[PDB]
Amino acid sequence: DSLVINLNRSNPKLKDLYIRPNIAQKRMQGSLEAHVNGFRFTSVRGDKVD
Amino acid sequence: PRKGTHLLKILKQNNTRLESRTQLVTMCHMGPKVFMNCAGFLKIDTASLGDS
Repeated sequence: DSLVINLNRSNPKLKDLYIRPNIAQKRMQGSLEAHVNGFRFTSVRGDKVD
Repeated sequence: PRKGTHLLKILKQNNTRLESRTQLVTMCHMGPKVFMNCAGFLKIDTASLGDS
């Protein structure tokens, strides 16, 4: 299902996290945000994973 | 201005955002009257706050 964009204004978040497997050729530093029905991982560039 | 600067300096030294108005009394040690006066005029955007 599609990521229900956070209409809730709080949304816990964590920062500084290397992801495995690598989205690109090498690891990508990013942050994580807990959404209403899932997590969204956003790299420093802008790669969004749900 | 004197109290505003003092409050901002305390916040910078703590290196933490004003998560709640109760912080003004706990960590900032603001007086009861000063708190009663300046409580309903300090917005704490919980939307942009995110994590505590």
